[PDB]
Amino acid sequence: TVRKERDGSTVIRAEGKDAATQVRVENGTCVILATDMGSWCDDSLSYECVTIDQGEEPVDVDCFCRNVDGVYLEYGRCGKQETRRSVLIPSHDSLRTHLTRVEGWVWKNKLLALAMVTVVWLTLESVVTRVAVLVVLLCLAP
Amino acid sequence: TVRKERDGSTVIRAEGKDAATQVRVENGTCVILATDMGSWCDDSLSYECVTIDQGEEPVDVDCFCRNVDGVYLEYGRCGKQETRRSVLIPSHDSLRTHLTRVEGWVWKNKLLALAMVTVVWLTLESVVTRVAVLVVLLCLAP
Amino acid sequence: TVRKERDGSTVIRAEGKDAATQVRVENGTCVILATDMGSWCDDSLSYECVTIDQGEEPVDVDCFCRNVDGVYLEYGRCGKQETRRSVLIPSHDSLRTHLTRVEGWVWKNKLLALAMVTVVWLTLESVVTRVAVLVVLLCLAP
Amino acid sequence: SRCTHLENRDFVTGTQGTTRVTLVLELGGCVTITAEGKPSMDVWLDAIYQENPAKTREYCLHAKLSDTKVAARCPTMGPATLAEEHQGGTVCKRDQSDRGWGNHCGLFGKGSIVACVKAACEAKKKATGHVYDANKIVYTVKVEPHTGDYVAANETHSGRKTASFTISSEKTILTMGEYGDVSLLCRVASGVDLAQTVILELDKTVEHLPTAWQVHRDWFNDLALPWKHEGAQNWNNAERLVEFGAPHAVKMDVYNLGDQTGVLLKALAGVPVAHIEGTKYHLKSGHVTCEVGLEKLKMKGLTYTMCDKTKFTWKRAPTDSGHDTVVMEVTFSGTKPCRIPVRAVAHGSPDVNVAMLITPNPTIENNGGGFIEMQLPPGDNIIYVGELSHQWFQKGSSIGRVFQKTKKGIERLTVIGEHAWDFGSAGGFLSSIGKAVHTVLGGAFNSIFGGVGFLPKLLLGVALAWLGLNMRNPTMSMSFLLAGGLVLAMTL
Amino acid sequence: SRCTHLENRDFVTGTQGTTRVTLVLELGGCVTITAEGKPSMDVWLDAIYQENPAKTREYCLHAKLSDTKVAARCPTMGPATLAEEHQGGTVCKRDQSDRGWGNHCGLFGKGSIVACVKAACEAKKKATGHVYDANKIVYTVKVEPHTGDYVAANETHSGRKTASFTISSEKTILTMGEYGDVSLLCRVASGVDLAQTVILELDKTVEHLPTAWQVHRDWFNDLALPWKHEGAQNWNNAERLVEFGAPHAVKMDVYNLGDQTGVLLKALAGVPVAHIEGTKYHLKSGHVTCEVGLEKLKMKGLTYTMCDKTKFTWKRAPTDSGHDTVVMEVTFSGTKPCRIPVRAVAHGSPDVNVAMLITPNPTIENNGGGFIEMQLPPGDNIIYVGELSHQWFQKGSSIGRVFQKTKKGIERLTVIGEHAWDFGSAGGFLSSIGKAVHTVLGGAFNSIFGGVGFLPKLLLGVALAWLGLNMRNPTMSMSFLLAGGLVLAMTL
Amino acid sequence: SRCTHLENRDFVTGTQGTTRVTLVLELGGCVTITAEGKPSMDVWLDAIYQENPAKTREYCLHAKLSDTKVAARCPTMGPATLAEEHQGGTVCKRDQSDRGWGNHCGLFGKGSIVACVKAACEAKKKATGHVYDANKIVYTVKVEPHTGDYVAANETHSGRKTASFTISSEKTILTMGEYGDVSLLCRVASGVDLAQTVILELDKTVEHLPTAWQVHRDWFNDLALPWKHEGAQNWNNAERLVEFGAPHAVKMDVYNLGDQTGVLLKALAGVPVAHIEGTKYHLKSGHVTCEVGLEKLKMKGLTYTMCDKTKFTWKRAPTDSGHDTVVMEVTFSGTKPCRIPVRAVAHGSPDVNVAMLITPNPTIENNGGGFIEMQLPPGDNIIYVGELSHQWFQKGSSIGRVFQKTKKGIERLTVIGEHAWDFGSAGGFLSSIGKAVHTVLGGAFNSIFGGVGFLPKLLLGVALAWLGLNMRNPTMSMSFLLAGGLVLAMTL
Ligand SMILES: *[C@@H]1O[C@H](CO)[C@@H](O)[C@H](O)[C@H]1NC(C)=O
Ligand SMILES: *[C@@H]1O[C@H](CO)[C@@H](O)[C@H](O)[C@H]1NC(C)=O
Ligand SMILES: *[C@@H]1O[C@H](CO)[C@@H](O)[C@H](O)[C@H]1NC(C)=O
Repeated sequence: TVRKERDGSTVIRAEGKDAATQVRVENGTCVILATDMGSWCDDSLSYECVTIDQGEEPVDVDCFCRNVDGVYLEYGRCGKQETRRSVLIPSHDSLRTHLTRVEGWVWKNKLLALAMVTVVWLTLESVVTRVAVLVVLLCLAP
Repeated sequence: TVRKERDGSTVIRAEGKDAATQVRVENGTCVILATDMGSWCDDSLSYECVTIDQGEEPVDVDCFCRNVDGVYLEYGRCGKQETRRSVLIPSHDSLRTHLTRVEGWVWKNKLLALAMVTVVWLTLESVVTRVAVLVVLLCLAP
Repeated sequence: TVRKERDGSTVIRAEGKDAATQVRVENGTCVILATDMGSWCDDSLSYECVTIDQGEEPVDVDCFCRNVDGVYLEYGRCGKQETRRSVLIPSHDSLRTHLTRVEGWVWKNKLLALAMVTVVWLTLESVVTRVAVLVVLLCLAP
Repeated sequence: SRCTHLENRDFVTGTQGTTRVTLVLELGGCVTITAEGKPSMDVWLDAIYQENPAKTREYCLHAKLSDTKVAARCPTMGPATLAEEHQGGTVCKRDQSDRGWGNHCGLFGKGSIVACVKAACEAKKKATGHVYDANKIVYTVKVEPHTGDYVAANETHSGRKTASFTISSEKTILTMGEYGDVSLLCRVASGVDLAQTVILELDKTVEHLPTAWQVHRDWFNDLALPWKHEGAQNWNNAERLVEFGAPHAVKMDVYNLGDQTGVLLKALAGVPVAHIEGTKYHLKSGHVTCEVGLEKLKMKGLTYTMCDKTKFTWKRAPTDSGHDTVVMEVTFSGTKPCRIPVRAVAHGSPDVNVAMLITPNPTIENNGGGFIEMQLPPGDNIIYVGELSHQWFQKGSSIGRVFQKTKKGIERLTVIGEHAWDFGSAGGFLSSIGKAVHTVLGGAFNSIFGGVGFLPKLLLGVALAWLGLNMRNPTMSMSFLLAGGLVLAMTL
Repeated sequence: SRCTHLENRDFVTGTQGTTRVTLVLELGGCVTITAEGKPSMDVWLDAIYQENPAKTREYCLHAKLSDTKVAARCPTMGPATLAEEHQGGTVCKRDQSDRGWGNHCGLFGKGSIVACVKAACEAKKKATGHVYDANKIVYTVKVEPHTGDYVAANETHSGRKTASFTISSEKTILTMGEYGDVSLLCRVASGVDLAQTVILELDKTVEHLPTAWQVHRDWFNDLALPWKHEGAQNWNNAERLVEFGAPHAVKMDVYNLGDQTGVLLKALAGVPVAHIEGTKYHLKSGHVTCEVGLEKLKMKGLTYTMCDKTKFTWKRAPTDSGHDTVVMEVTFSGTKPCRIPVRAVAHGSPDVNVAMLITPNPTIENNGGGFIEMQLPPGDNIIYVGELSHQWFQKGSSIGRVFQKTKKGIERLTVIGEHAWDFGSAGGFLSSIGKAVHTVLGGAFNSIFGGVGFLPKLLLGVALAWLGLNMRNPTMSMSFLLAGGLVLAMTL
Repeated sequence: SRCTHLENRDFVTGTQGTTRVTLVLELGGCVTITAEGKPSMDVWLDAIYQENPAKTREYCLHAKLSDTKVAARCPTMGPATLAEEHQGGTVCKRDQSDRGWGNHCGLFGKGSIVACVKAACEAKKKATGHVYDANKIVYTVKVEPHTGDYVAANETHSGRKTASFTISSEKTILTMGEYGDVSLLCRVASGVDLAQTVILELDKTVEHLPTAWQVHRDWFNDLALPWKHEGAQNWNNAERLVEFGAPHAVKMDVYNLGDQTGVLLKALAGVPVAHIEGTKYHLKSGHVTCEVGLEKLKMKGLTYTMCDKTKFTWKRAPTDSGHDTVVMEVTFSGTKPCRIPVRAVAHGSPDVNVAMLITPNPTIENNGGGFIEMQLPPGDNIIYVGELSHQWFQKGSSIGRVFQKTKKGIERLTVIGEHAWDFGSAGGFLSSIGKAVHTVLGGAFNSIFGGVGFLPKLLLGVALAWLGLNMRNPTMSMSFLLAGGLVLAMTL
């Protein structure tokens, strides 16, 4: 298929069966080396089709038209079967923790534990209740 | 351009100028479609050339032949102007330093050095061994 | 347009419509491939148009002539629809100031604030001069 | 009643001569309310739900590309520009391509190339995410009145009624019809931080299940997919579902990453399935602490005469119900309606009544009747309905009942502690302390004090106070405190 | 009168028997010279400007390329050269380039190539700067008399005059008409770091605004653009507006970065537009420490008749001016010219007036006359004018007035610090100390002491000196310093 | 003498009655052996090298693909194989590709595709690596005798002799024409950790300079490139230099990453370049500890007479040699060969021999001679050569010389003591103590006792010991220690 845009540039609206064909446009003729075409729909690619002299051959091109200027191939990529990779999304002891948390607080606060022990030892003077005082102090840092 | 190998298959040998043409083989027609060819050399890629029925168009290929079986393509990749990613190669007196380190520690540890000096000068009573004590006191920090 | 300068070197004054055509000089011919030409102006980009033999095709060359030596191209650039960039241009009472800084320093040193009194009220015991001493101490901190 | 078939049952009964009682309602846990001289009612938090919750953010899982274009220029000719480049809702990239001899570019080198495509992802694939709002949640609390009819677990009592309760709404009145009215003053509270949970809902397609989930807010906010807020059509960060192939001379293909609902399903295995229906979104963590009023209710059929003495039979023999009570079903063949004669005595003491019926004034109706629920003291247990006699032996001890009631009351006071204490002022603090003490000691006062009356309770309190004032060690203050607590409980 | 509408106003009173007054002027501020039996002038700096400041250097924002040439030589031929390489006004870079069998150069490898183009920028795109000169600045101060006609907030005054002042010329004399001659000998000080300010003036554009600016000298001296001094044909450092394309065999294009005025305007957001008036360039910060002469000022209308007391009527009610002054205006339509027997009597003192007129002997002329401004003590007072009357009270206390005068004196002495005293000689130091003391205590002495006379001042000084030498605490001799200060103030 | 040029020159003196002398030799350093009655030699380490070091691993940069291939089969029809898949020197990758109508396969499945290619990398682009062999390192020591012939800084004396030294070979004796034989017996070492230094050199190239480096083993052993061992045809892990493209049905391209010389050279910027000369791999560290046996030397030209004292002229005037010694070249004119009568006298003592000749018995041969090097005491003096006489003063200042000798002895003990530590038994301890004392204070003892002799030295030691034996303070006991030290140095 061929058309004519308002700006003076042709549009070779190709399709699946046009692969490896030789379409004729204006004073010249040209081909379509693309080999992934399909039907026509919203999913439509449209890239410039180069123009080369007679004494030349294409290099890494899919459409090339000689003896004509401004040819834009345009084909729908849908109408065939499925290139695609999924994105990576991450997937979604009653007293055990208390003892561990208290031990961690003591270790990271050895000065605090030493001060708490020395308080009962010297100022509080509660050897009978020193165990209770130490337990309360430890519970003060859950 | 066309060679009949001894294994029962035909290999089409193409140059850069032969892109997007139709070359006859045996009884069928092979239409070279790949466009990134070049002058022959050691670097030669050779891939199977598909064969398709009368009423089927090609998709996702760049070499197809009709009513002829067992055709292979082959073309070099030299002469053509030249994914060039690059790998990652990571790049790469005796007591004077000790005396320098001690001087730097004293300069940046004014408080501790002053405290040590005051302690020595206030509780030494060892002017004979004052230097010996101070040497160890100053050099201990590392 | 062609013309031979006094030095013995020919110059071609290409125009906008001269794109992709031939120009005959002396006995050889010149080929123009530039696609950035336009009407004549002071914006003249005159550069050497290398000449080659008949055995090699041009590479990386816009203008090339055969069977002629010493030919220079030259053309204007106005009357042509348009690459721009931008350079880096960096974007463009007194007692209270001291009083505010002093108040901030006092408020950031609550321990120092307490120590100031703990030292003055004991060592100085000279309220008449202790006020001045405390003021000097407070002003000492920047 | 419906509550005879549930595990979590609590007998929150008001004191003698009381008109209101505080309640704590946890979904799935019934409560039975009783009051001397009044009919008994059953209540429970049927369901917690919000309707039409606000939607916060939308992800989509299948991009729908279209109108993709490409442009290129020979080297040393400036960049390539497209109209779609500066528009909205377009994904595109700028690259360079190896132009040369075969592309009709005079100068060999690198030339600019741009491929820009409009991106607006498909329909019926948006992963809508709704967010719960605390204020607008609505609770439902049914009220089933006891009658003489047995009800199966699935069947719904005909006389059941329902009510609504929002945080703003405070006072509501219900109509029980023949039984009168009930006044509800419910305070609602959500026990979990709802701002850190967002319900994720795929667009409603019934091809498979499930299509709704509750997910942690951070995880749902850190999904690597295009996201738009409601109102702005353009999809922010749409590049995540489009990849650009290597550039050829003039053509730069634009692939599509395709559908991605499958990976999302595979990543949500084992997550609880949010339970929704219609336009209501249910919850699973809540409780409403209400204050039922039992003043306008009137016991039904107080004028009915006695039934037949010999026309009574057991439809279903008495059996335990796992709630420290006994069920019992009977039929009738004489003239109806008439009040059911029921009583209980103790072997060896055949002239003492020990029947404290849970159901009030059992009666036989023309359609329905005969259901009986009651609790007996441990030990000798005899049933005398008409002339039928059944032998029962209930385990446990009265001390055990008192201890269990005290523990249950303490636990209930622990659940509603947030609103069970007020520290705004001194009078409010005293009121909160008194309410807490009443809640704690209600079971003890009810069990210990039965038929005591004002004079006996007052005399006991006076004796306890005198004991507190009696000569003893300072540790005796516990006895004085107990005396004061008992006196206060008797006063209220 | 005129500056009664201004905000930053000051009152400077000259002591009786004194023939000069020191003063300080600054932008947006007025002064009201007042002396006994002499017309009350008004002095207020109008504007400070320079004439055609010496332009320093010019940045032009659009380089007009022209006449570009290229040439190259392949390996085994030596480095390439071009005629314009060492010519002035041209810029270019030499770079390697590829070669091969395709362009007649048999040996492969990298050659040499040069491409030089003339650089020049068209008119209407030069961002020429400007720098001030310390001596060339011109300061103008306007002095106007007091006429009894009310003047609007923007209307001029026919009688006002003007004078110009600069560091070079100091003295000058004015003539106000019939009032007399006012002599000003002002020594000026530039109050800004003028060495660190420059005017970045874009060239003329009729519609686009703005054009002038003020920018710190360091910034304007660091702009990354081509620059030259006026009178230089070339453009020093012209490579900042030219980028060279890749080397393609022989071709090497020379792109143009285009206009830059947009970026420069974008980089001057929120910068105060520099006032421009004709060829005058205006400053914005400065002050003048001027000395005002009063030797030959004559007050007008001393021997006029008296208007009949009955015939008077108001035009504007008295109102608070805003500087502890009362502004009043009247209009009369009878026999002219005459005097206005203005007087205000404090409540309870019908015989004693406490109104001191700022207007010198208010008078009714053929044109104008009637506007009278007064300053009155705090309290309740009744303003009398002929037979008209009004009831008015002030705010604040005389102590407040003394404190305000002291603060104003301190501020005035602080701003003249650079030229307030000198210790070159003992006599000069003594004179400077006396001048500073007078400046700091003149208002206090005038307000506290008025019309006492030489004899009262001598008696007060003697009594204070005797009191200082009398018995008192060792450190309680501040009376001596007070007596010394009072004697010094009253010495003049 | 080739040592009259090097900046650092250690002096070692041959003590009277001594036939052995230890040494320490380092790169860029020589020691001028001088002994009484024997010719003075020069000893230094010319250079350290290894020959044909073993090759450990050779990376190669520019991979060279060849003879690539692919193969594929219709879906669900068995995997595809290749004849080159299982051979050596190959890099094969498997994958699956789409298929459909255009692939001549019935069902729209996805079959198997295989593609791979030979990989032998380009010649003259290998980065070989060698590692030094500690036991095979060869140390070169060259000994030159002293002759009256002046030698330029870059000229080879005809009498220079060479000697090789390895770990195994220990003792070697040289011959020097007429002078005699020097018994060299050296022990070698190497400071640089040979196990942590691998020399990397890429194949020979003219443009690429430098073409060698010294790099850490832990870096050269983990280069992300293909690697093999010398003598292997195939390359291990050649996949690091090939990138496989996406499959299009039947064909998938195999790209090439090009050479890496640029990246490697960029990564080695600022790294030492190891000296290479043909097949000799030089080093830059290490030192030789050696002892020399002077027993077999004979002074040259002792039979000659003395020329007349009036036929001498200076060709090179006396000048500072940089090591507190003088050098002078004198040309003769009379009959030859003969001796050179040279002497120096201190100013004020013109009849005492004071010069300390360095050249042994300076002489003039048939053709050659006249270079004289001397050491003189601090202060002025006159140098006599027959009739001639020159003025000169020495800057040393004696005490500085003694201190420098002590410092040099301490440095030599520190450098060499690491290996010269004997403590096997009592004899070993005595030997170690004696060696330490000698290496520490040999110069001090020689200078302290200059010409005293064995008997005078013993007498001085006896006197010092007798003085020390006298009772005094503990610090005074050091006299005995000094006597013992002098005796041991004067008797060992
Ligand atoms: C309730 O369940 C019972 C037993 O499962 C069944 O017999 C009865 O029909 C059910 N009733 C209803 C209303 O579903
Ligand atoms: C400015 O002056 C004009 C006449 O010169 C006058 O009409 C106008 O009222 C003045 N502006 C104000 C704000 O009074
Ligand atoms: C030694 O070096 C100098 C300059 O470096 C040179 O002139 C001289 O020729 C060299 N020696 C000899 C023997 O050539």
